[PDB]
Parts: sequence; structure tokens; C-alpha cells
Amino acid sequence: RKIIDTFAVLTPSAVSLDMRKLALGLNDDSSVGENTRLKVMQNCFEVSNPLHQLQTKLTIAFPDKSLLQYDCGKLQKLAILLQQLKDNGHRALIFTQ
Amino acid sequence: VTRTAAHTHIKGLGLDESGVAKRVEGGFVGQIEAREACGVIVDLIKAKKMSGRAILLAGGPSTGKTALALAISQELGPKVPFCPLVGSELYSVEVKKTETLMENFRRAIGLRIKETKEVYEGEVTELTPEDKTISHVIVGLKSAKGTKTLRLDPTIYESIQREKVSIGDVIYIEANTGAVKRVGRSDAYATEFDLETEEYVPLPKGEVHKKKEIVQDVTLHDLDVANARPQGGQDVISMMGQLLKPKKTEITEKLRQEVNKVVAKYIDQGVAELIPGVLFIDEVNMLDIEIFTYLNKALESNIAPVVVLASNRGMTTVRGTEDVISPHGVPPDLIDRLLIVRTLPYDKDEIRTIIERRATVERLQVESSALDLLATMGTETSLRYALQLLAPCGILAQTSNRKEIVVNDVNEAKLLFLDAKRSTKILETSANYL
Amino acid sequence: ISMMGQLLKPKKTEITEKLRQEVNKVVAKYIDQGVAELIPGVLFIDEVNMLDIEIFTYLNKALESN
Amino acid sequence: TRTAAHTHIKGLGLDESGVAKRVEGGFVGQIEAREACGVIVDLIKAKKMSGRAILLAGGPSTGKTALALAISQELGPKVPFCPLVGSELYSVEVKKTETLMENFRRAIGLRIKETKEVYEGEVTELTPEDAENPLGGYGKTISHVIVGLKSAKGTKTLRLDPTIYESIQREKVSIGDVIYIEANTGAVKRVGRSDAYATEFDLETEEYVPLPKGEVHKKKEIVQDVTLHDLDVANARPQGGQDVISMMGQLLKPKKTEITEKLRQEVNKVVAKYIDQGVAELIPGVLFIDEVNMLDIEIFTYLNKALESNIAPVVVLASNRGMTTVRGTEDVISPHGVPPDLIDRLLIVRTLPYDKDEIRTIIERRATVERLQVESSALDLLATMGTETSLRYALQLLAPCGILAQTSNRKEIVVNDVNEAKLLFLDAKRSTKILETSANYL
Amino acid sequence: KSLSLIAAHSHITGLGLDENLQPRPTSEGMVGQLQARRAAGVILKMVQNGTIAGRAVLVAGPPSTGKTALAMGVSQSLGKDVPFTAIAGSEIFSLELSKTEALTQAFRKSIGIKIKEETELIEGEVVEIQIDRSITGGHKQGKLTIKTTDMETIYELGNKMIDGLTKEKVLAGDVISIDKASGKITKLGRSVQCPEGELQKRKTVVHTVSLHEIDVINSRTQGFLALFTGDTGEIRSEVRDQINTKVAEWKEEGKAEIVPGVLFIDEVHMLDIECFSFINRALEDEFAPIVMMATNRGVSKTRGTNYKSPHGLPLDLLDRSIIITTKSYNEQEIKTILSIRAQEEEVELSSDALDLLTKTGVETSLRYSSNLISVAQQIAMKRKNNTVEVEDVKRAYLLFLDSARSVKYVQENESQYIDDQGNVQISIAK
Amino acid sequence: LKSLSLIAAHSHITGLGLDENLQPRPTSEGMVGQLQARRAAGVILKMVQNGTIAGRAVLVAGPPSTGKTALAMGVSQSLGKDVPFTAIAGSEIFSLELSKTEALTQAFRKSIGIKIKEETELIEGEVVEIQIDRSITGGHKQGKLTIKTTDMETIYELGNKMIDGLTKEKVLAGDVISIDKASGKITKLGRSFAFVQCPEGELQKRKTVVHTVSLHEIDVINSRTQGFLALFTGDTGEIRSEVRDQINTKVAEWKEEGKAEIVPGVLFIDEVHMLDIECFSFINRALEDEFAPIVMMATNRGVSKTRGTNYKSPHGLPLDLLDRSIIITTKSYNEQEIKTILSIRAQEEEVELSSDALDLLTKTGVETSLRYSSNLISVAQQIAMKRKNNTVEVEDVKRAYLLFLDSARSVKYVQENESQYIDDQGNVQISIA
Ligand SMILES: Nc1ncnc2c1ncn2[C@@H]1O[C@H](COP(=O)(O)OP(=O)(O)O)[C@@H](O)[C@H]1O
Ligand SMILES: Nc1ncnc2c1ncn2[C@@H]1O[C@H](COP(=O)(O)OP(=O)(O)O)[C@@H](O)[C@H]1O
Ligand SMILES: Nc1ncnc2c1ncn2[C@@H]1O[C@H](COP(=O)(O)OP(=O)(O)O)[C@@H](O)[C@H]1O
Ligand SMILES: Nc1ncnc2c1ncn2[C@@H]1O[C@H](COP(=O)(O)OP(=O)(O)O)[C@@H](O)[C@H]1O
Ligand SMILES: [Mg+2]
Ligand SMILES: [Mg+2]
Ligand SMILES: [Mg+2]
Ligand SMILES: [Mg+2]
Ligand SMILES: [Mg+2]
Repeated sequence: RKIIDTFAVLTPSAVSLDMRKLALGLNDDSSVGENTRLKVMQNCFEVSNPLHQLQTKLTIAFPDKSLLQYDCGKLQKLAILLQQLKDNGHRALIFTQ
Repeated sequence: VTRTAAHTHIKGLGLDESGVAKRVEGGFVGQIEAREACGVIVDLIKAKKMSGRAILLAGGPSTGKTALALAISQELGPKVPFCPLVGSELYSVEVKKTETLMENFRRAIGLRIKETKEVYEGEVTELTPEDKTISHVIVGLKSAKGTKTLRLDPTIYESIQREKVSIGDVIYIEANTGAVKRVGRSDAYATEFDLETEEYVPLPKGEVHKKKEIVQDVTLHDLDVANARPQGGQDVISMMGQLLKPKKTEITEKLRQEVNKVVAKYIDQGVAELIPGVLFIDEVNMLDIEIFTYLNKALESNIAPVVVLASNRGMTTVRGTEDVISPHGVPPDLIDRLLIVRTLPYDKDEIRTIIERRATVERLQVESSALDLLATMGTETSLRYALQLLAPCGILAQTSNRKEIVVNDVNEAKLLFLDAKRSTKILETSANYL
Repeated sequence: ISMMGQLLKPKKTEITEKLRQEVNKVVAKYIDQGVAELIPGVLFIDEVNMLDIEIFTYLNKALESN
Repeated sequence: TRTAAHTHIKGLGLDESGVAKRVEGGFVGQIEAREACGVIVDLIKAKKMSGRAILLAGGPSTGKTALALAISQELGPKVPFCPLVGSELYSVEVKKTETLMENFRRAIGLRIKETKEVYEGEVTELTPEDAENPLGGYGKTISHVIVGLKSAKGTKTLRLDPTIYESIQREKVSIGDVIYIEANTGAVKRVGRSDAYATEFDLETEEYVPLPKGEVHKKKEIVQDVTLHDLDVANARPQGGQDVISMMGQLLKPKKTEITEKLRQEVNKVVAKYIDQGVAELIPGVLFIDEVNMLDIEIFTYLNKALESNIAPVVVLASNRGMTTVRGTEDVISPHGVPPDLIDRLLIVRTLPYDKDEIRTIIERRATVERLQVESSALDLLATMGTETSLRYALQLLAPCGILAQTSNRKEIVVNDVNEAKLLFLDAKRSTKILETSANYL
Repeated sequence: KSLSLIAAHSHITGLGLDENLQPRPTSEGMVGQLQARRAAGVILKMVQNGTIAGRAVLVAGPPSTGKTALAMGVSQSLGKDVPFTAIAGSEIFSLELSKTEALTQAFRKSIGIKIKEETELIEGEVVEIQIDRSITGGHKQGKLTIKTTDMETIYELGNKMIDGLTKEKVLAGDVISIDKASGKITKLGRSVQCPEGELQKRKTVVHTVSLHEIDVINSRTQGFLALFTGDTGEIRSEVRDQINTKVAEWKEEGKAEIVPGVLFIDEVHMLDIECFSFINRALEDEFAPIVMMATNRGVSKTRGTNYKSPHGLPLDLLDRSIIITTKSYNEQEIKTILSIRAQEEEVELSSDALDLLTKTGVETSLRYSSNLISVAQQIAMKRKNNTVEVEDVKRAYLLFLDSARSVKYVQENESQYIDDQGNVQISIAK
Repeated sequence: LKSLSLIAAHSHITGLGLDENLQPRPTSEGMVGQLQARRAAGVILKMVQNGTIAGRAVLVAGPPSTGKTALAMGVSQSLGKDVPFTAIAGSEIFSLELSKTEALTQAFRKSIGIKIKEETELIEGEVVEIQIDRSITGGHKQGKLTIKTTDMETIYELGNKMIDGLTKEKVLAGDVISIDKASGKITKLGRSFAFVQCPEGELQKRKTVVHTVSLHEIDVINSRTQGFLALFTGDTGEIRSEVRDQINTKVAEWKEEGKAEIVPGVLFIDEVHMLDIECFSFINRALEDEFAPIVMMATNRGVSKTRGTNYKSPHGLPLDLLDRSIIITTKSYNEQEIKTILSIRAQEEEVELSSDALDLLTKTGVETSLRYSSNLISVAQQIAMKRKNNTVEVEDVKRAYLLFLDSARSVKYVQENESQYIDDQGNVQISIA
């Protein structure tokens, strides 16, 4: 789960909605029976899949928690000097506007 | 620090506003006529008027064909799509060569759109089923600046049930595509348990409903794949639908024409703008005649973007043909629609300048004498070999602690590494097939 | 499962001789009860010269069948 | 009792630390060959060397394959031995390279032995034991659970921690039903009701097993062996009844997929982890490829890099042919069909044709396994025929002579019977001589 | 509509003709080629007549002379509502589909069928729609007000009609069209449009469907997806044998009609011999399109056989086809063609530049000069002058080499270029 | 720590064994002889360890029985951990489910890896006791326990999901466990008093965790939702090139942000003399990409014909590939060097040899091929094991010499008996008379 969580990025930029219902043939109007599509919809609503993580990760791109310091040029060399001052036994102040 | 493989010292064609090519610009020495005729092609692509035009450049090895074909891609800019391709890639086991050749033409024409998406976010207050058919669900999402309730589709309800959301957990719901994401449990419930594995996130700031517009660009073929095959979705029926036919299939001309029509209806609203691109094929001599003869008909089409070919050969037989002999391994009927750009080999001084600039971009110091030796090398063996020996000489200089290359180091590099001409000489006289 | 089995495109497959034999058995019974009547038919092949020697060889064993 | 061209070979037929016997295990002659293979048996029993291949060459009907069957017998049934043909490497499902790599990993087996203490028997009764809780409370507190066990010849009473009530509740056992309890791992397993309770109901859907024999407390060990390939297939293949991926397993078809190197190395990691603790034992096997002359040069090339692998087992090859053009290259000529670079990596074992006196003994030894007995006069004809026509011809004529003897009601073969069998069945040379005299296209 | 930038054939539209079928010297982007235009026109009127089917015709000629433009002008002159199929010879070769089935699929695609259906539709603005929950008195009670300019009336909904109005959210004040027989609602805009007239009108709906499109739907659960996805995968011949009879009965009943479309095959010389053997049988059947084939090559070897047949096609196929020959262009036609391309590409050429471009067009090829006419406009654009000049044509002539010049350069530079034997010299000296 | 290992030909060699000056030692780290070769390989070693250069090809040539394959093995061994090294045969790229060019790109993708690091807190301490609250058919449950360490004794309430985790793996007061807050995984070091002492230090500590994933894995993961299964099952084909073009940009952004660092690897190809021409034509262009792993090859074939073309190219490869590639040749072995190789093989297999048996084995090893003399040394011990003493004697080497035949010895035996062997034409004599 961890590797899938970190290394899944890309998204299918171009999609067509309501192509999923039409692919399986289950929709409001089709040649399939009326109750059969409902029973299939409930069976799919029940049975669970382990791949839901890859599914939800590949659908929407996740900012996660990690882009806070990676989108700021000042935060790139900040935590580094905070580690350097940490290992040297020093205290620091931060003044902002 | 900076990785350099046979490139990155070329920042473009380096042409002035009048079209005249300088002797030295952007990592380019000599080859003035080819850079000029190439810049003319650049302006032709920027004009967008021409379509289905093909220009091939024929020259000896090391003459800089490919290196010049990267400069036009650098000159067009990142906004213009460029599709590097090798003639050996057109052979595919899953789909026929013809479909793989036609596909790249659709991949070479980019189309940028603009669309607005609606976003809902907030902490969940109430969740109730309205329950044959899967009933809808009323969601109580609580924004920080307000409170709003919204009814949801049964499918997005299924995705919600699969995400194990609960009352008081911050979630994220996309309107158009129906995507569902959970950020985490609300920060106010952090004190409910002393030890729990679930992280706590603050309440999303702002209104529940938010909007914005995106300039996002999508290649035309990427838009065609969407209409051709289903794509990932959080529902199970989506995963089964995409898992029913994972193998790629050939697209009929009808679907392509319809997608083109809806593209036109998109450009009528002023939402999108269609721009062409450049298809580049390396080693065109490796193509079968079946791909050439299809290139005869495919270039006559109006939607076919400008394509550029590269081949280094003399008079040779076309692959797949028995008695047919034609220049550059291309059939004579296809060569008619093609325009040729000739390349010339460099002289000694131009080789010396090449090794100089490549040494400067590689960030390495070379003394004048060892530089002259590298030039003589470049004349007596090959241009690629002189550029190849540069790094080992610097490594030996690192072992000797010297900060500059010396004649002794490049001579030692000549002793340790051999070129093709020496190795063939060892091949002619040997015991058992060295 | 049967729904997705209907969704998948029909793909030709090599039919075993056992199933063919069973069909010949039930038809052989129905022709005995008189509920069914079997009639022969004619096969026509054009440009037979385009056939491989493999198909020509299999035609020898195919023509000897009842 | 079925015999096909074999089964008169029992082992190699060697002796203790010495030269092979003249006749042992149905083998006659070729003492040097089965001796040299006898050393290879020791090399395989050493379980040290890896990727060491050998090749036995010789003419047809010289006993090439019987030596491989013999060393296969000498290794024992526990040592894995995979018969394989060079023609089997070509498959439409996957590339030849993946099939060769798979067969290379089918040779090495892995043994697992486990000792577990068990408690089995009927249930005499179940009673809780109430004790004071560490922190005062009004409700009940159980310190232990007492479980009686009845088996044939013995009886016992046990005391368990109170956490057993969850497992007992899961197994739903109450009284008078035989259970299964593992000592350290714990919980329970319900095998079935006791046998004496079948009479109380005239009709019941539950079977009644008898009480366990012997003591109620037992300690037994079970050894299970699995090859590394069979282990990898289970790792690569999904397993579930109702799962969505498994749902796609149905209605679709499984096909052999090329296994990645990462997965193989991952299996090697856990196999090494279990072999370090002493629970696992790795025994290398033997791969055998008949008719290596049928292999393409692409497979011969992959054998060069494949034999240098660390876990690669010992593979024995057989090529009857002489100087030939290697498949895939028309100009190249190498002995036996094996390229010289591949010949460089192996050891050649020569085979010699059998003498007349050895042939007669071959037929007379085949008669015992055939259960048919022949006279001395008719045997002398089978010897000369065997030397002139071919060896496998006289061995092939044995059964028709016996059937004709049964038609004549005689229990032993006669010269007239071997002649009558000669006229009915023709060897290769006679047929090839008949083809020349006929213009019928025969 | 139909965004297109520039095509080779973008200028010629609909060939050209007169009521006497005699071609004009310059008619609708078609110059030159007198006899070829008359024969192609006879074929065109033969298609428009539709009395004869399953006939093959051959268009022969030198490269870049009056060949593809012919079939293009026939397809454009044929106009919309009639099928036209153009496939390359290399396109029928497929890994997933057999060559025979992929060859029959075009014959099924080139013949269309028109099916008409009559429906009664009620459309208009909705000012007020009331819908009530289930009560003991009746299942559901609702009244929708459909307002049109000529007449305004109120309808009481039919139960499941109420499920269609509640199924998709409908806001009062938008123009919709409700289908009584279909049972679905179609929204045409908001009140963007104006009510035309009476609410209910009887209209007929014509649907043009090819034989292939009918064939794919019956072989699959959903075949319309198999149309777009190209996964069709060798439909059974029995299904087609049923489609033909059902179409025959539809024709006898008068519920449908067939349109004899045209099938054009580019690069027929590269077709396999098996396909040539199948075409002979495919032409003699009842439903087949009129076939036109064009091959540049002649007296060559047929693919799949050792011997060389004339024109590159088997004689058995040549018997079934009628041959049309095209002639090389004269000097006076080339300048007019290049002038047509000049008017098409928005390129202004002086007469002095037209003379040089015509001379180069005669000395080398037409396709070349017609490529240069596009390139010179940018060299003229750097000079900022609106019209192209002779010097720009010469500069474009020296910058981009011709084929004949490039061959003569390769023959001298052969030592530098790679050779069939693989020999190359990348070293300058020694 | 130890992968499954048996005695192999490339076993003994570990590391390249080069001096800080890069000059080779006569005998070091299992390698003997071949000075210019090992030094030229060491220049490539420090070249990869530099990592500032990309897209370079090198070739190792020579006759059979060289150690060029051994040399590259020594480069992979001296390369060390954390640097990906991929070695594929030339006949491996051919595949029925995948294109040769696609699989060739798939080989280039596996060689370059990416390292990503992260920090996760950890709680490690002994348990005093466990208190859970449940109700029969009563839903909600409430747990509590008490964690103990030397300097800290505290009490933690149990969440809803912590209960299921503690019930999954049995937790006792005696058992000492270590649990991550974010991961929620329960890790049991072992058993304390009914053999590890109570953990020293604070109860809660934060330690960094590093994850390394190859470019190929990132490429396959993003193709499909079930594409993650293609990692282990190995079934994937025709990966979209747009996915690779996007992954390159995302990885470049990750490098600029400093989030993820890339580790350049080494690509090694064995038996490159047989390869399709489309593969070479694809390599020529593919070596010029920004991320190109360093490519080293091996060709033992002389002048011959390239597969896919009729003409014979020198060395077995087209000149276009020979241009940008560098050629490092190899030389044959001295009579003494063979003796040294056989001796170190005896040390690796742990087999004691007599001096006379070493001289005889060296002579018959020089007359014949080297690998054959290295083959006999393993059987000599088995033959001597029946003599009940551990030694290798000239008699046993002679017996092993008559038992196992050399190739050149078998060439004559085939040539005299050809009537018995099956001829190329198909004729064979199976009868003695
Ligand atoms: N005019 C030039 N200036 C600088 N470098 C050049 C020039 N022409 C060629 N090169 C160098 O030569 C190298 C190989 O040339 P390439 O384009 O691969 O030859 P080919 O087109 O024959 O394949 C490139 O890395 C490029 O940097
Ligand atoms: N030592 C032996 N004693 C008796 N029969 C033998 C002996 N060696 C081989 N055979 C006979 O040879 C046959 C196997 O021959 P085989 O090795 O398959 O021929 P090839 O060498 O062509 O493979 C067996 O049926 C067996 O009866
Ligand atoms: N009669 C014509 N009128 C105008 N242009 C023509 C004519 N014939 C050929 N062309 C020109 O020739 C080009 C294509 O030639 P084409 O007919 O395709 O030759 P072929 O079919 O032999 O390959 C088109 O750009 C078109 O402008
Ligand atoms: N310098 C060396 N040090 C140790 N062993 C060597 C050396 N050179 C060659 N060898 C031996 O050569 C054997 C294999 O040679 P190899 O290089 O595989 O031949 P090829 O070049 O035909 O592939 C190995 O078992 C190895 O022990
Ligand atoms: Mg190139
Ligand atoms: Mg055999
Ligand atoms: Mg044409
Ligand atoms: Mg006919
Ligand atoms: Mg090798």
C-alpha cells in the first residue's frame, strides 16, 4: 500500500463520462433485461476489490502532505539548515511580516 | 549535478531575424545552409497553412542530422507538440504497423481546451440512505464558512461507502467526473481517542462550493482514446469495464471522423485552438515498403501534420522489396512528395571547435596541445571517438590529481581504448574469431 | 459472469470431436423418432488451387467421413 | 504389469567404491560409460556444484537414454528429475527462453519438515474455574477452562487459559464430539461427531468419526516437498473465489505469463530465510533434454548465460547426430549439433555399439521382463537378425512371435515362428529396398 | 465546418462536367485530362443510375499524373448521402483480422440503406409543471403546461411520464421536445429558440445505415460499440446470409432502399494474391459496390508469386476490370495547375516567377514545384514584400534539393554514405 | 543476507580489485591477470560512481575463454549495493507477448532507480497489562493498555482500529511490541520474560525510512489500475509512450525539488553478436536520451553476418553502433596464469590439490581449453573420495581424463566412426554387420 500511495501519480487526462455504463451494456435503455441490470448493479455494489487504492489514486491526483516545502524555494534550504542547527545544539528565531 | 548525453549543448538553431545563420551560435559550428533551410521549415510550421508536407535530411554519419532535428524541436517551443519516433518502433505485435503509423499522426496534433470544474469540500455531518435500485444519499458537508447539504448519485455513494467515510470526516468530492477523496478525520475529534492510526486534518477553509478554469492541453489522440475505450473510475463497474478489454484495438475511420467533428464544434465556440506538430522518424531506412506505400496516401490527407524523416544511406534496396533499388532506402514514388535537406561533413577546424564547446559544456579544462591531439584523432578516426575519449581523460586526470588534460593522459586513453579501425585490424589477424 | 460472457466478442474455437459425436447421437435419435429429418447439402469451393497441401491432405480424411 | 522398451533397467548397477560390474541392473557392457555416469551420481549427491552440464554422445540404439533413466533411478524418487525434449521448448503461449528458464527451475526441489504436538479425543465435559479478578468487580471471573479428552486406551484432563473460550465458541463444540487441539498454536478444530452417537437419530446429515486411536496426546512430524517453480506459480497466480480479480479469472482464460526476475529473487529471499533457520532443505535436481540437436541457436545461446547462474542445476544432454549445421545458421558446422562455445562448457561421454555376444544377452534378458521364454536355437537367429537388420528389430519381434506361438498353442518360440514373424513385419532396410523396385510411388 | 488546413486535393471539387459529359478545359479545379474526365463521368452517371452493380474499373497512368485526383473528383461530385470508401492496399492487412474478412468488410461498408420511421412529437415551452406525491386516490397526479405560439394546451401526465420528468431535473421556462412513442425527452434550448407552432406534429425520420453497420449489431450483444472500436473480429457468414434476405424482404415491403456506393482502392499493386483471388468472387455477387482501382506501377511481380504479371495484377482480375489510362501533362497545363494551387494557398506569383516554376515543373516534376510554391512564400515573407520574386524561387531552389540532383550528388559522395554491403568511411584522411 | 548460493563459475570473483591509483594488482579479489582490461573497466567503475555523465556505450571484445563476462561480473560486484545492475542475454529480448523494441526500452527503464526518503514515528516499549471493553451483540468496544519502558511508564487508550490490530496478533504483558502511529502495523521483536531486555531510551522515537523504486516499476504502475499486478505476474505490453513522456517530466520535477534523487545504474548485455537489426537501430537513437544507463556489452564472435541482413559486418555489429561505442579488447592467458586460475578455483571449491596434479592439470589445461580444466577439478575430488583420503593425485586426474572426453578428442572419434553417427544428409548405419 505504501509504494502504491507514493509512486502513483499520472491521471488519464482525457475521459468520456457515461462510457462505463454503456460499455457493460447496463444503462437506462438497452437490450438487456430490466431486472437483470438491477441485480448486476447490486452484485457490483456488494462485491469488493483490493484494487480500490490504485483506482482512487489513479483517478484523482493527490497533493498528499508533501508539497508544502517542495513548492517553496525558501523552504528547500530551510529544513536543511534547521537540521544543521539541530545537530549542532543551537536555537533559532524566525521573524516574519 | 547536470547529466549530459550527446546533447544539451544545443539550445536551438541560432538564426537571426533576417534568416542568416551565424558561424557559431548555440553549440552549432558550420552547417549554415541546413540551419537556414531548417529555420524556413520552422516558420512554415508557425504559419500553420501547410499540411501533409514531408522534409527529409540525408547526410553521412556524424554529420549532425539528428542533432539538427532536435534544434527545430527546441525552436518550436514546449507549446508545440513534438513526437520523436524511430522506424523500428512501427513494428508491433499487438496491433498492425499501419494503425501504429496512423496513430502518431493524431498524436502529433495538439489541441488545448479550457473548462471549469466545480469542487465541494467540507466535514460530513449526516449520512442517510434513501432506501432493486441503489438509492441516493443526502450528504451534510460542513464548510468552515458555511453549511450546505447536497444529494448525490448512487454511484458516488458506492465510492463513498468504499472509502469507509464516517460522520465527522473531511472528504473531497469532484463534481464533473464524480471523483471522491477523503483528506482525513476532522481536527475537532482528535481528542476522542488517545491512540489512533488515523491522521487529523484541519477543516477546509472557504466556501463549500468552489470553481476555477484550467487551460489544460490534451493531445488529440489522448482525446480519441477516451471515446474509444473506457477509463479508470472509483466504481467497480468501471474497473470491470476497463478490465474486460485491456488490449489495445485498432480505431475505425468513422470514430476518428466523428471526434474530428466534435473538435470542430469545440473550435466554433472559441473554447479550443487546434495547432499542428512535427513527427520525427529516425532511421527511415528500416521501414518496410508497406509503411512507405501507406505514407503515400496518408500524407495526402488534410489532417496529416508535417513529418520529418532522417536516413543515412547510398543507393540501396528498400526493405521488403526484391529488385527495387532507390536512393536513401526510400521508394521513388514517396521521394517525390519529399523535399531534401543536404548535410555536409566538417573540416578539421570545425571538429576542433566541436570538441572545444563540448568540453566547455561538459565542464572540463583541456590544454591546447592535448586539444590538438584530439583534433588529429578526430581526423584520423572519427568525430564521435574524439568526443567519446573526453571523459576517460578527465578520469585519469582525477587519478593523477591534475585539473587539466595532458598529452600523456590522452595518449594513455588511446592505449586503453580502441576505435573500430584498430579492432577490425585485430579481427583480420587473430587465432579464433577474437 | 454470463453477462460479461455475452459482452465479449464471439471468438471462433476448435470444436472437439466428442461434442460433434453427441450432437450426431441426439440427432440420430430424433431421426429415429421421426420428429426430425436430416437432408444433405452441397459445398462449393472456388479457386481450389489456392489451398495449401495441408488442407488438401485433410480433405482426404474429411471426404471419408459419413 | 506394463513394459514399454524399458523397466529391465534397475539403477546404474555399480558396486561399492569400485569398477562397475559386468552385468547388473539389466545393463550389459559399456562399463566405462555407466562408471563415468556413476561419478556424476556422486557429484549430484554432493549438492554443491551448480550449472554443471554433461553430454553423452553416440550412435543410435547405443543405450544413450537408458543411462539417463539409470542415473534417474540412482538418485532416488525424492530427488526431482524432469524428462524434457528439445522440441518442447517451442510454445505459442510464451517465448522459448521463458519456457527454458521455467524448466531450469523445475529441477530443484525444496523439502519442509514440521513437528507439532496435538491433543485429540472425545469431550467428557467442560467446566469453568472461577477465581478473583485482579481488580475488584461484581461480575464473574474465570481463571481457567477445564477440558477432558477421551481416546482409545487412555483418558486425560486439561487446563487452558480463559482465552480458549473464543476459539471453542468459534468451533461450536460442546460435549461428546471429537475435537482437534494443537499445543502451542492453540485454538481448536472440529473433525466430526463421535461414532457412538449415530444410533440416537434414525436420520442425520452429520457423519460420525470414531474416537482417535492411541494416546490423547501425540507428537508427529510431516515432511512436505515442493519445487521452486511450483512455489513461484502460486505466488504469481491470484487465489480467491469471489474476488473481482478472481472474478476476471472466470469467463476469461489463464495463459502462461513470463515471470519477472524480481519475483523469482523475492521467492529466493524467503526460501533462504527458511533455509537459514533449519526448517527448509534445498536439494538440487537434474534436468534432462533428449535430442538436443532440435534446439535453435537462440536457446543454445541462452544456455551459455543460464548455466553460469548460481542456482542452476545439473543438466544432462543427449545428441546422437554427428557433424551437422546448427539450427538457425546454415554455414556453421559443429559436432553433435551443439555450438563450440556451448561444447566448451560441458564434458563429453562417449558411447560404443554393443557386441554380438552382448546383443544375444540383451535379448535373453529382455525375455525375462517380457515373461516369454525362448529356446537356444531360435535365440541364435534373433542374434544374427539383431546384428544384421538392427538391434531394436529383434526386440520388436519378441511379442509377435509370442502371439503367433499362442495361435499355434505352443508356449515357447520356435524357428518357424520367428521366420513367420519375419515375413509379416519388415525392417527399414527391406522396405527401403522395396521402394526402389516399385514405380507405383510406393 | 470540419476544420481542415490544406490538402493536396483541397482545390479540385467535384471534377467537372457538362450536360453533354464533354469536359471543360478548366472546370471546378480540374484542368487537363480530357478523356479521363469523360470516362470517369460515365462511371459517375453509372453510379447515380444504380442499375448495375459489382463492376470493376481500373485507372492506370504515370506517377503524379491525373490519377488520385480523378477518384477525388468522382467522390466529391457524387456528393453527400451516397457512400464512398477509400482504403490503401496496406490497410487491409491486419494482425487481428484476416485479409479476406477485412476485404469483405469494405464491400459491406460501401453499400448503405435508408430506413424511414414516423413519429408523433410534442414540443414547446414549459411554463408550469406540477407533480404530486402518491396518494390513495391515484398513483400520481400531475399537470404540465406546454406553451407554443399558435396553441397552448395542458396535458395530464401518464405515470411513467412523471418518472421521466422527475428522472431528469427539468426547470420551467426551457424548450423541450417530448417523444410519445420513444418515451424520452429532448431539450432543444431555453426560453435561444422560439415556439414555431402546433404542439403535436407527425414527422418521418430517415436513417442511412450501411450493410456493415446492420451486420455488426446482430452478431454482438452491443455491436454499435464494435463499429467504433474495430474489435469486430470476423463476423460469421451465416449472420450476413440472414442480413441479405431480411434486406430483400425490407425492399419488397418498401420500408427500406439501398444506395449503390463506390469503393476506391489506392495502391492496389501491393495487395496480396489471395485478396485478388477473393475479389473475383466478391464482384459477381448480388450486393457489391462499384470498384475503382489505381496502380502506378506496371510490368512487375505480383506479391505472393515468383512470376511477373503485366501491370502488377493477375489477368483473372484484369478480365473483370475496365482499364482507363491517363497521360502525362503538357507544359501549358502545368502552369495553369500551379496557378490553381497559387489561388488555393493564397500565394501571389509573378509571371516571371511562373515561367521559371513552369520550366522547373517540366524538367523535374509537378509535385516538386507545387511543394516549392508553398516554401517560397516564407522567404518572401522575410523580405516583407507581399508578392513572390524570382530571387526567392532561386533561393528556394538551391536550399531544397531535387531528387535527380540528390542522386547525382550521392553517386559522387557514395564513399561517405552507407552502402548495401555496410561499408562507410567516417575518417577524412588516409 | 545470503541469497540461495551454490558453487558457480563466477563465484570466486568479488570486486574488481583495483588500486587507488587504478592500476591492477597481479592477484587480487579473485581476479588474476588481464591488466589493461581490469583498469579500463575500473575507469568505467569510477565513471558510474561519478554519475555526472549519461548515454555512453562501451564494448568488451575477445576470444572464448577470456573473462570479459567475468570482468563485467567483477564490475557488478565492485559496483556494490544500492546501484541497480541489469544483465540480459541477447536472445532474451525476443518475445511473443511484447515487441522487441518495447522490451528493449523496458531493459533501459530497469537500470536507473530512484530513492525517496521519509520520516515515520515509532513507539517501542513493554506492556504492563491489557484492558478491553466489549459487549455481546453490543457493538462499540473500548480498549486500554499500559506501555512501560525504563525511563517512561505511561498509559494509552485504544482506538477503534487499534482494537482489531491488537486482536489480530496476540499481545500480552510479557510480549514487547513496536507500533508505528501512521502505519498502524504491529511489530513483535520477540518474547521478553516468560529473551530481549527492555528497550533503552525514550518510548516514542522518530526514524527515517527510505524507499527505492526503479523507473520501470513507476512506468508499469501508472499504466492501468491492475497494472500493479503486471509487476509480479510479469504480464504487460505496449506501454503508452505518453506515459513515459509524462513520467520523465514528473521525475525531472522531483529532481529539481530535491524530493527524490536518482541513482544511475549499469546495463549489461551478454551475447550481443546475435540481435535483430531493428534493435541496433533503436539503440543508436535510444542512447541519446537524458536518462540513458551506461551500456556495456560482450561479443566473442569474429567477423560474421548480422541477423536480419545478408551482408557480413565486422565484429558482428553494424558500424553505426561501433561508432559511439568504445571497444575494450581482451587477450589470451599465459600458461602460468591458467595454473593460478585453477589454484584459486581449488580454493573457492575448497579442494586440496597435489603439486604434480596441479602441473599436469595445468599442462592438459593449456593444451585444451581452460574451462575444461576447471571442469575436471570438481570431479577429481569425487573420484578421490572413494580412495577415502582427501587429496588430488595424478592417477585420479588421469582416470578423470579418460572418463570425460575433450571436444578436440571427440572430433576425431566422430570422424572415424561417421558411418555410425547420423550424417547431415540423414544416413546412419545402426548395424554392426
Ligand atoms: N554543427 C554541429 N555543432 C555541434 N555539434 C554537432 C554538430 N553536428 C553534429 N554534432 C554532434 O555530433 C553528435 C552526433 O551527431 P548525430 O546527429 O548523431 O549524427 P547522425 O545524424 O549521423 O546520427 C551529436 O551529439 C552532436 O552534438
Ligand atoms: N546395457 C544394456 N542392456 C540391455 N539393453 C540395453 C542396454 N543399453 C541399451 N539397451 C536397449 O536400448 C534401448 C534404448 O536405446 P536408446 O538409448 O533410446 O537409443 P538412442 O541411443 O538412439 O537414444 C532400450 O530399449 C534397451 O533395451
Ligand atoms: N487534372 C488535374 N488538375 C489539377 N491538379 C492535378 C491534376 N492531376 C494531378 N494534379 C495534382 O497532382 C497532385 C497529386 O497527384 P496524384 O493524382 O495523386 O498522382 P498519383 O495519383 O499518380 O499519385 C495533386 O496535388 C494535384 O494538385
Ligand atoms: N581474470 C580472471 N580471474 C578469474 N577467473 C577468470 C578470469 N578470466 C577468466 N576466468 C574464468 O573463465 C571462466 C569463464 O570464462 P568466460 O569469460 O565466461 O568465457 P566467455 O568469454 O566465452 O564468456 C570463469 O569460470 C572464470 O573463472
Ligand atoms: Mg541519427
Ligand atoms: Mg533417446
Ligand atoms: Mg495514387
Ligand atoms: Mg470466376
Ligand atoms: Mg560469454
